[PDB]
Amino acid sequence: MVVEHPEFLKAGKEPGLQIWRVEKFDLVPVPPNLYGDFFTGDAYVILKTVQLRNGNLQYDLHYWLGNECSQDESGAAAIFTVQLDDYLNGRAVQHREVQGFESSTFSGYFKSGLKYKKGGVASGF
Amino acid sequence: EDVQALVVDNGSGNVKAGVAGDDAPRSVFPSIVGRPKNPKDAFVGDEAQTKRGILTLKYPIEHGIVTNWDDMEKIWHHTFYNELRAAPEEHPVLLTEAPLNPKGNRERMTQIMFESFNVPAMYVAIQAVLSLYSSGRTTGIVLDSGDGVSHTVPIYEGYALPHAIMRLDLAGRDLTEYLMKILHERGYGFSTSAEKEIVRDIKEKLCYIALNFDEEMKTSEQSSDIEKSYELPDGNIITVGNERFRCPEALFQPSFLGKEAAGIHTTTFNSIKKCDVDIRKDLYGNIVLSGGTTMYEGIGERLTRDITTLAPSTMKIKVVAPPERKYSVWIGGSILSSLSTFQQMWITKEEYDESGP
Ligand SMILES: Nc1ncnc2c1ncn2[C@@H]1O[C@H](COP(=O)(O)OP(=O)(O)OP(=O)(O)O)[C@@H](O)[C@H]1O
Ligand SMILES: [Ca+2]
Ligand SMILES: [Ca+2]
Ligand SMILES: [Ca+2]
Repeated sequence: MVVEHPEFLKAGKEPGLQIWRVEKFDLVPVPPNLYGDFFTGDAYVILKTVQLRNGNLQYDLHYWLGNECSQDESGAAAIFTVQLDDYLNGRAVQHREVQGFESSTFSGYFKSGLKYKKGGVASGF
Repeated sequence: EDVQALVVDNGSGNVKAGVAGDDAPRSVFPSIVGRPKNPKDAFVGDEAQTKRGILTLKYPIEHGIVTNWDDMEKIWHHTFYNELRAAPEEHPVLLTEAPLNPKGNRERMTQIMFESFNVPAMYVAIQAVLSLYSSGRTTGIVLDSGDGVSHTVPIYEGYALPHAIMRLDLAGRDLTEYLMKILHERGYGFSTSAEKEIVRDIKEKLCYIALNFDEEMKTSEQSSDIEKSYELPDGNIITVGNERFRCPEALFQPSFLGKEAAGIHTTTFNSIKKCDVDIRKDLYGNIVLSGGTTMYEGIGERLTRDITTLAPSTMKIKVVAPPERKYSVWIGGSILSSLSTFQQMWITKEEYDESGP
């Protein structure tokens, strides 16, 4: 029984960029107006879907860890990344991103730049 | 529908147990069952140790593998009732297992949970995988060293690579026993089971891993500063010198113990080499320590040197020593069993019974 989450049903259906925040052991969409501004107290999962010439979709999954995110948040971000990859039949390539040391590919998803801000959602622990 | 999972991490030396969502196990007790030497039928954990005079003590888990099922069931009963005060038949349960645990073993544990304890749902997790998740990673190699066994476990995009897992029969109890042995140099004759517990605590309090063993032997001989003291239960003081770093040196030089085995640095390297060349950089860059025997001061620094020496010079060696790593298996289980998706991961009792079974 492949593991499903309601957000998994929305994931990777069209080319684009989707960002979720870990909140209390769940995967919650980030409001699109706030894309690119990451709370240093939180952990996030990011799916970039690209349309390939052959017609198929390419998937890159990144989990981003803020410098003050709690251990439940970073652990859940890692696990939800695995589960979303599995839901995509294993086809996604997974990437760990740490605040201030992100890959150039990840940074490049944000036109107006990758930024950080203070705060974050309360720890589940 | 509203129900919190129990998380049980089964070790050779200690059981760690508690409730999903807690940041640490609230129940930690020795994995020991005592039964009358000659006429309960059985006693568990801390209480068994207080009745050693009239009980024969046994360890139901040997090198991470459950090997005495009747006594293991006593441990699980103690866990649910005495420690947690939980009805196992009313909670999902996450149980952990050793890397490379045979499927037949996993099945017996499953049969006991569903048919002895009537658990409504259960999930079995590999210990090293839970530790990696607790560190916020999906790819890396976990070095998990406990009381009875050490494993090196390469994990890629969430899953262990079975062909690359190493088992090493060398862990904390061997180190405790080695310290008991070398303390004879200074006139101590620790040998009883009770004395072993005392020496275990000495080891934990005073030992450390040298950055370079030969250089540490040299420097420690030049003065008495190496010497550090420990207050015994009877109020006497013991002083320990170079035994402080010679004891855990056996992790790197198992010949100290009369073992032919490779040390933990060599084993980690060999485990990485079993994986295809294209993923090794992510393993070398994410060597994650787990378990009580990884708690020695100096371990990260020493492993970094020694693995760097063995590995290709193009690799980027990073040894990660999380401060909570002692119970990172249990913590990873607490996180996993708290997720909104956990209910889709488990096996239900009805499914098991109709499989069947
Ligand atoms: N601070 C410390 N320094 C050194 N060793 C320690 C420390 N704390 C605990 N240990 C050792 O760790 C061991 C217990 O670790 P752990 O609970 O991870 O093992 P386990 O799960 O019972 O065993 P295994 O994983 O081998 O089946 C004991 O040998 C103990 O003495
Ligand atoms: Ca947070
Ligand atoms: Ca994949
Ligand atoms: Ca263990």
